[PDB]
Amino acid sequence: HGKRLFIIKPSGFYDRRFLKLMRFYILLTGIPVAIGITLVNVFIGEAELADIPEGYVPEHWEYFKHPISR
Amino acid sequence: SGYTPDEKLRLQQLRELRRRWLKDQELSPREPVLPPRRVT
Repeated sequence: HGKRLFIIKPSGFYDRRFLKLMRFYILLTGIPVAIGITLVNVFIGEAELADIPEGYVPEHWEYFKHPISR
Repeated sequence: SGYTPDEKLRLQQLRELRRRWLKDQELSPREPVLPPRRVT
């Protein structure tokens, strides 16, 4: 049936534009951060705890577990 | 009771304008001009 009418609604162009820009920018730095975290976890992730060797005093950053924290 | 003649006339003109305006709200066959572009 050919009875299509005009739906008067406010301009939603600017809302979609802002949402697209914010998503793009968050994603722009966000995706690389996630990929790098995944690669670090898989390949170099988690240093296991061990007793300190006699006569050896460790560095201040060797008392932490996660490589990014170190 | 009933409309005064001026009331009748104003109602007639207003209702004809309103019907014309409402009829102008309909969409032509090409009215939603969509711009195409892509990237069990």
